[PDB]
Amino acid sequence: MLYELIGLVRITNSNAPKLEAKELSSTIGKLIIQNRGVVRDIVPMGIRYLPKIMKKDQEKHFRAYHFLMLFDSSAAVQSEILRTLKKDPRVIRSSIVKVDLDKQLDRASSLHRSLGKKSILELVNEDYQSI
Amino acid sequence: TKKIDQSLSKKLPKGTIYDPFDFSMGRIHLDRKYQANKNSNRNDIMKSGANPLEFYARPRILSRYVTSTGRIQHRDITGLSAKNQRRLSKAIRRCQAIGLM
Amino acid sequence: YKPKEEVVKYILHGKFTKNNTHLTFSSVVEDKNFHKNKGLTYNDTMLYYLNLPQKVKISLSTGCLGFRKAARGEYEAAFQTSGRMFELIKEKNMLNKDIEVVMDDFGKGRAAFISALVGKEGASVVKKVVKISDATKLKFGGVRSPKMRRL
Amino acid sequence: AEIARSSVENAQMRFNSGKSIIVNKNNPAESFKRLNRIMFENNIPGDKRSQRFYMKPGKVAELKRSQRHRKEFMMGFKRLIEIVKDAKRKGY
Amino acid sequence: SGLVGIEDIEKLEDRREAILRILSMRNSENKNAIKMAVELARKEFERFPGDTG
Amino acid sequence: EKTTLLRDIRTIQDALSSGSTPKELLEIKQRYGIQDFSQETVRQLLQLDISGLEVNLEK
Amino acid sequence: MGSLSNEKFFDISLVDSYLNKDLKNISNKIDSKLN
Amino acid sequence: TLAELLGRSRIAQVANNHKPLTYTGKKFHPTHQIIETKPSTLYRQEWGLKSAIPSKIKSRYLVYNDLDTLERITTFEPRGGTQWNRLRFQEMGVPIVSNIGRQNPFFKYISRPEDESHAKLSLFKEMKGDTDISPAAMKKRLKKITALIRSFQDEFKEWLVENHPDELKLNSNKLEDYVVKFLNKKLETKTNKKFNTEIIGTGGLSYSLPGKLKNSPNGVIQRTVVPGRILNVVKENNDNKWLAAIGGFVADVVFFQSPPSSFNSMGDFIRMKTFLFEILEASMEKNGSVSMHARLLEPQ
RNA sequence: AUAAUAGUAAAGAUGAAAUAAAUAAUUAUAAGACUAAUAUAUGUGAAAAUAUUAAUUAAAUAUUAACUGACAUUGAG
Ligand SMILES: [K+]
Ligand SMILES: [K+]
Ligand SMILES: [K+]
Ligand SMILES: [K+]
Ligand SMILES: [Mg+2]
Ligand SMILES: [Mg+2]
Ligand SMILES: [Mg+2]
Ligand SMILES: [Mg+2]
Ligand SMILES: [Mg+2]
Ligand SMILES: [Mg+2]
Repeated sequence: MLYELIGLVRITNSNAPKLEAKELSSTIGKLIIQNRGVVRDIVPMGIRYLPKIMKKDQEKHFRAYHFLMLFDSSAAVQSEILRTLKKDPRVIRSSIVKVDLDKQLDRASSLHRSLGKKSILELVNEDYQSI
Repeated sequence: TKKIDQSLSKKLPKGTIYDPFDFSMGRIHLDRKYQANKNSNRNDIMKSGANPLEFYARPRILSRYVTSTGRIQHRDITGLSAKNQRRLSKAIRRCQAIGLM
Repeated sequence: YKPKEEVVKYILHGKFTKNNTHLTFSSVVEDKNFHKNKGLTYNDTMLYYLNLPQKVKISLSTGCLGFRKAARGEYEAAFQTSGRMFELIKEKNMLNKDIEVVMDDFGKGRAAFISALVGKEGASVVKKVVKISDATKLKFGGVRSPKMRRL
Repeated sequence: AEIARSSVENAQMRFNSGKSIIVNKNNPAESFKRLNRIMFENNIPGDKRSQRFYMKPGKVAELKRSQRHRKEFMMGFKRLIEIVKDAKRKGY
Repeated sequence: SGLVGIEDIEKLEDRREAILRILSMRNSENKNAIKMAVELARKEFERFPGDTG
Repeated sequence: EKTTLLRDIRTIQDALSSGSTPKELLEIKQRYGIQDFSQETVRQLLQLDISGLEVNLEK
Repeated sequence: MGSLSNEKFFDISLVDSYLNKDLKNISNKIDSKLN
Repeated sequence: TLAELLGRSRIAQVANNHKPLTYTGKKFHPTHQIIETKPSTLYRQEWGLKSAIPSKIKSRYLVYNDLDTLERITTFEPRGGTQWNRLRFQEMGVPIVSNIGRQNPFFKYISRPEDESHAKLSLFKEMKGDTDISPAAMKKRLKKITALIRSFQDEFKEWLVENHPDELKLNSNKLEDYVVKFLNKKLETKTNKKFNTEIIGTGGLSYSLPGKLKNSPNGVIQRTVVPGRILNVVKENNDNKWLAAIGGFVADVVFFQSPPSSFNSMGDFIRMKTFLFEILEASMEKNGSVSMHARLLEPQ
């Protein structure tokens, strides 16, 4: 099944804002590819201010690095990833939503589909045929 | 006084045709009565054919259909179809649960 | 490295219930040497300046002006209590920095406080008020309220 | 450091609630009128009153059904009055 | 019509591995497995090709 | 058999374009039974049933 | 174009012509014409 | 038969129109057909519609949408004022000219493919001119077309290897050109939007040909003087020209050097006074509007 | 509810009342229950019921093609 993970990583060090996010993406990506899974895309969303002050593991946060990770894995692996994300102190909020593949095998991230790009081929073919 | 409130004077656009009635107060009142946000459709993503549920990770677009406090606007105000209102409300509720809205 | 407590603004909070009106005047104190402390992260600094400590200066109710029992929740009791507050803010030399007004509920004293602040009684305080806001606390589901009264 | 000092203005107003008004130093009574409009457009006073006492779910449903009907009934009434006025203007 | 060379075989093997992981029955919903079972069962009982009723 | 179709079809198309005849090809001539290594032998190793169906349907 | 297309992302036409001796029976045909 | 007669009846001649009779947006041209009744018929409330128009109506011109409705009334507005705008334009004797120097749309000119060198610009305009098309009916232009275009694959798989084989073996820069031409050549026979709904030229506002001079008892008229009104007392924001109301049209007035002092004096009541203007040129835009340029002739 | 903080003398309740370093304010911690707007229970479900989010499993729609060939309806117990 195709899944779309949206994780809000903590920005502890203002000098290295994109450090825990890279370390976290590698940890999650390794779980997926080591359990028969495929990572289709990793779309960084940048540092954004949280809608409110949020708390996690007896800590407070006012900003986080947003990132999206579209990956293919089994239901059991997807639950394992979610369990690890709900326990990692780095992660402030994490959501995994299923992306239906009943009609087509290649679906882009919701962010891209919102912009009219329904498949990764459309995104790649707009970076080769026109770039 | 050489000044009039904007609400008491009509500014005729350029290139348009007019009648003598367009200088009357009736035109002012008639324009107020029939003043509807009909140009929203062309600027309303959710009235274009996109699925509102694909915007659950884009709080900026979703924030256009909630009040200042975050209350989802009734379909009477948004003017969306039943399906889009249903999908838009789900998107906003999902966005709130993820920690983005 | 040294406590440098300084006032940044004042908060005029009014709680307008059905039976009384409470008016609290507070100072948002900021230790201007907090960033000079050792072992302080960027998050702790930003978190300290996003919710600065507050100190209560004036606390008044309608019973402090002699209104008793049922008269405490009336329009006149709130109007006079608001005046006494606007006077005590000038008699304590607390009208130098900007004031933020926070209203909490919608009892009969809410419109008396507003009238006393947009009128002669609050012609000094209103000049310093920079932001007005509402802080009415609502519940999304939450605890079960008491049963409807059969009267 | 100063990085945490020069980025507190937006941060302070980035976590807004939507129930605040910047007072107009000229007409301070117009800002309180604006705040009241927000309260009424978010039904803050009505919601607070409706949360004072518990109402049974069946009664809540009945009240919601009746209110919707009255809202819809008024829209139908206004539609018919507009037709009357239009008909009168044209001499019907 | 020819006259970027060719892709390394390791890269073409990884494209195959991605396609076989995405299409693995062990990574899909249980309903897909049941759909395959229905086809298998139908073919063991059908009177002729196309007999479904 | 670690040997894969793609790799095997990449040796029958390089040996047929370079002239090399490593014993792997003889083995490949047994893995698939393709004794002769020509451009018209890889095309008959990769034939898909769908192609036959398309012609039966036209008839 | 189908089989005779220049797109990097082609369709099944190209793979069908290959296995149907069309992309080869046309390449020779074009080359024979050039001769 | 009765059906044949009905199709040719005067009511059938009026094209179906459901556009709002009360429109508060920008009006650039007439939207409804004006209906006129004679004085004798007006005396008997006869307009040639289904039902008698109420006697309160004293005008002899109206515009309508529906002959009858569920409210048992006719939907009409007793006004015919777009005709006076057209006749006032005729009295100003300013021919409409093309600012792009295009051929006159009212003459059957022998045109050539000079502009047809943009075959890929307009052949794809059929699928790309979908600014206001449904999200799925516009998507039906993708599969419906693909099948139609995919049915010409065999024809283009032989023509291209018989007319330009070199390009198929060298580069596709020219192949793409042969593709755009192929479809158009195979589409000119087809009928895709064979009827074009775009406004043709002036749209009927003026059928006057430029060139003629106006003879007058005081000699040939060299400059057309028309009374008008200044609407704003401050030039259009972001534009170096004010706005005038001349003959039912809003024009852009250019002043010689300075703005007359009556502007500051009058202020927002400037529209209460009538000035004399000179109509420099009149153009027609694609939206169907008329771009009238004037000049505030001031007594000197 | 508890603790801290300054700040005070009343607070709370009612038709009016009276029974049992506070109230209010700003922080921190804990617990249980509940689910604001959207919202029409529209819809869905056999009924009872069902409206904070996600996931897993199960079921549910229309048309077309092919197939079975009355295999249906109702239903005491
Ligand atoms: K229902
Ligand atoms: K039978
Ligand atoms: K039976
Ligand atoms: K029974
Ligand atoms: Mg009372
Ligand atoms: Mg009790
Ligand atoms: Mg307390
Ligand atoms: Mg709700
Ligand atoms: Mg129903
Ligand atoms: Mg039964």
